[PDB]
Amino acid sequence: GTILIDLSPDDKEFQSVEEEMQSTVREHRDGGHAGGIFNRYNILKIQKVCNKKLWERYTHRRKEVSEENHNHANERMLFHGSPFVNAIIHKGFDERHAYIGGMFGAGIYFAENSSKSNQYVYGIGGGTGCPVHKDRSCYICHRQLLFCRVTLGKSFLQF
Amino acid sequence: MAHSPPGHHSVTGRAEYVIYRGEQAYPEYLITYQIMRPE
Ligand SMILES: COc1ccccc1NC(=O)c1ccc(NC(C)=O)cc1
Ligand SMILES: O=c1[nH]cnc2ccccc12
Ligand SMILES: [Zn+2]
Repeated sequence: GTILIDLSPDDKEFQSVEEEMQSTVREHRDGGHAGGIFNRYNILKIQKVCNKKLWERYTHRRKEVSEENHNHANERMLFHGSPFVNAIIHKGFDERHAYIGGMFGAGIYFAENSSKSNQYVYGIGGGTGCPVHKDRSCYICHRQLLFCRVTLGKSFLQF
Repeated sequence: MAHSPPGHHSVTGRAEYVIYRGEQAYPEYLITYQIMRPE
């Protein structure tokens, strides 16, 4: 039961998410191999994802994490890029669909840099690029990133 | 690594962040976009 609320470009909530997307673009060591060559985005659509069931599921977990982390959730707004964005907005994030051989194990990965999450939109290392043109640096095909509430709680530092 | 280490709720890779339970993230905003061709 997911509702998408289309935000107007003149809405401050749209502009806030727009600016976080544009301002967190970085130069990448792969020189654009994974996510393409760009300094900015064409922001076409920002929709608020409204799902009561998935939100209560989130806030319930957040409370449990707070009580185990000195009454603080350590909540962060972070980007997620994935070929499975359509499934995530309808059924929620699902650890059961995580690849076991990730750098930090079978987990769901987030970035504070939009350009980092952009590298995973078409798969690991940008996969084979956009479906139509097989181009990781495609300027034509429309991409989708999630800007997510993430409860980190007590976060284990790893190199 | 299958779950968070004991007493922990996430991993900070160094910066990327990893959770091991789907219910610890909510996909609040769906952003449709293109990467811009540099002029
Ligand atoms: C097939 O997929 C799904 C289908 C339905 C619900 C959820 C999902 N999938 C995920 O929530 C999901 C997110 C991220 C990763 N991987 C990394 C690298 O972060 C894997 C699975
Ligand atoms: O959003 C992401 N999706 C998939 N893999 C990642 C790896 C590192 C940082 C972010 C991501
Ligand atoms: Zn394309």
